[PDB]
Amino acid sequence: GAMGSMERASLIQKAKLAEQAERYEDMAAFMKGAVEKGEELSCEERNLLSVAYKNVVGGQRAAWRVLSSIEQKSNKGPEVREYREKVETELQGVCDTVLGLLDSHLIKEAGDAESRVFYLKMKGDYYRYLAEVATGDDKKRIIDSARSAYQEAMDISKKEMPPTNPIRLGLALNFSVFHYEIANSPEEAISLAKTTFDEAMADLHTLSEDSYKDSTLIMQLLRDNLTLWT
Amino acid sequence: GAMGSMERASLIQKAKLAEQAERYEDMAAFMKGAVEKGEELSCEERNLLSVAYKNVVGGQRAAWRVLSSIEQKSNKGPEVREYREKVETELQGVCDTVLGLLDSHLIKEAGDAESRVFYLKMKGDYYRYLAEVATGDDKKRIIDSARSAYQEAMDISKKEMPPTNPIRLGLALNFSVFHYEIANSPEEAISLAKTTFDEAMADLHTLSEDSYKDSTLIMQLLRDNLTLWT
Amino acid sequence: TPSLPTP
Amino acid sequence: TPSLPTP
Ligand SMILES: *Cc1ccc(-n2c(-c3ccc(OCCO)cc3)nc3ccccc32)cc1Br
Ligand SMILES: *Cc1ccc(-n2c(-c3ccc(OCCO)cc3)nc3ccccc32)cc1Br
Repeated sequence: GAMGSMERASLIQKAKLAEQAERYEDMAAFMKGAVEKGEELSCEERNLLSVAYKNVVGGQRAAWRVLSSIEQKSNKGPEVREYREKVETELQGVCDTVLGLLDSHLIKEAGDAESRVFYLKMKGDYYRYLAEVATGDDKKRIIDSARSAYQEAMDISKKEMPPTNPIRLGLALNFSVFHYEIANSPEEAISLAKTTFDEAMADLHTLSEDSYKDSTLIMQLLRDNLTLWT
Repeated sequence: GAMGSMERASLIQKAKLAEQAERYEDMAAFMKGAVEKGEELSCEERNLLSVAYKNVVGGQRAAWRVLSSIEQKSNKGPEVREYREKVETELQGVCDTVLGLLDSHLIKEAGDAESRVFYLKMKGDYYRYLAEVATGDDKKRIIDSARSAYQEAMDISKKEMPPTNPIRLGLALNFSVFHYEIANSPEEAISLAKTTFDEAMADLHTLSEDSYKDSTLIMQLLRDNLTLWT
Repeated sequence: TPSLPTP
Repeated sequence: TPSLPTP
């Protein structure tokens, strides 16, 4: 709504300025405005959208975990629960906003593997964040929504992208985290990380120096998780 | 307004939770609500108010400096200026909010030296932040408002507080920064820091170990600035 | 556990 | 120049 009067190019320009200023709420609002212009996003623009919202929700999640820990230790008056609930509702609202952008209409217009995988990974991630705070009748459905998004992304990535593609790698990293932290499936998490790492290692020989650097950065995160989990 | 229905004690409790969660915007809103209950603030509460707003405006100022630097290098379309202006207006609004709390009615009800000095120091600081971004007809008046607040605080502190009092020290630190960065008076800045440091050093013998630690922490900041400035 | 970081 | 920090 509020960004409706600003040029798409100006919104993208201001998102980049907001990133430099570490103003991630502004960054996200600018990128939401850009998405709502109705055009497909380029690779760079997709990454600006992702950075903005991941920083916003990352702060919310960190706050939620602090407050949830205090609340758990408490089990005084209603204030800890109320404030945890306030942060939770704000986080849920941001996740619903991102999911709404993906559904209206980024995913449906995304035909190339790179864009479709990127958006489905995001869909998995934001349902995952919803799952982290879920306790009601729809919690299993939230978890399944994350799983379904990640699984569609995985199926396309395996068919259409090399094993070293950074999006394919990051998707596998995050789906492995889903398995370990949300689905109570540590063995699946470990298997996925290990297979991803090994298949990427075997394809590094095909890469330029710059691509190598990108792929190996994410492989190291896989390895770091495998080290933590084993 | 929005915190009008919450108990004062609950607002203070939630400000502390917000601090632990690094949710400083929430912290500031909670403390604004507490101030608006109309009662005087205790020492601890005064410090919660200060921490909350200093974190909020500190982020805004950092963003403003990033954007102002980009704008200066640019001198492309209006977007850098517009977004710098947007951050500036938000910063001005936060400063006006704090100044409004001080004027309605924290300062007038503050009779003890410790509270009155604390609030007048805050008044100087927030006019100082207004001065950092000021360019219009009232810029000299903004600078003088900062100066006047700091000077009243200094006069009370010198009469009523020992030279090692942390508020007296922090006031001198910030007034010295005012002189160096805003009033184009580096010699006054250096004199103030040096005299403050030396008079505090001579009074350290009177302190407990815990008071000593507090006073010396701020003395070291004075010394650090003197080292930078000379 | 760590997921993909932001830059 | 640095002013008084926040905790
Ligand atoms: C989910 C996702 C995966 C990959 C990329 N991405 C990267 C890239 C991201 C992070 C990296 O390491 C992090 C730890 O050091 C390494 C590479 N490079 C890309 C190029 C093109 C498109 C996407 C890319 C982004 C994201 Br959001
Ligand atoms: C403006 C102001 C001055 C002093 C205090 N303050 C302190 C205190 C603040 C910061 C310190 O060091 C910072 C660098 O390490 C050391 C001490 N201690 C206090 C006790 C009681 C009242 C105020 C106090 C706060 C502020 Br906002």
